[PDB]
Amino acid sequence: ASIFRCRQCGQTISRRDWLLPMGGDHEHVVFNPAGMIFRVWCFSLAQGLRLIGAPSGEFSWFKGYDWTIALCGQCGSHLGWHYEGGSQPQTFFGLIKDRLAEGPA
Ligand SMILES: [Zn+2]
Repeated sequence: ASIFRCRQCGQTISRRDWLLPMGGDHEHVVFNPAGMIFRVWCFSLAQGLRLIGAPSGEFSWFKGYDWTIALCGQCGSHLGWHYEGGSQPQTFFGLIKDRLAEGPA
């Protein structure tokens, strides 16, 4: 249980070593304006994603950061968001925990 893959197709996405405790915790539970709840895990790094559109500040869950939707680069599953435009760190990924599968490297 050391890397995270896309639950839908198996694309390699991130690693447990890359987990990032933003504000004290790598886990943040959030809702969007449609009332969907997401359990977001913050990672310093990820791969195999495809970032869509240009960054937006609207309704950002992390103060000072602008977000872009992150899809799985292989299957197009919505895996979370890439955050940028902030400070310490300038950028990071917030990935939806239950859309990943964890397993050996
Ligand atoms: Zn996928």
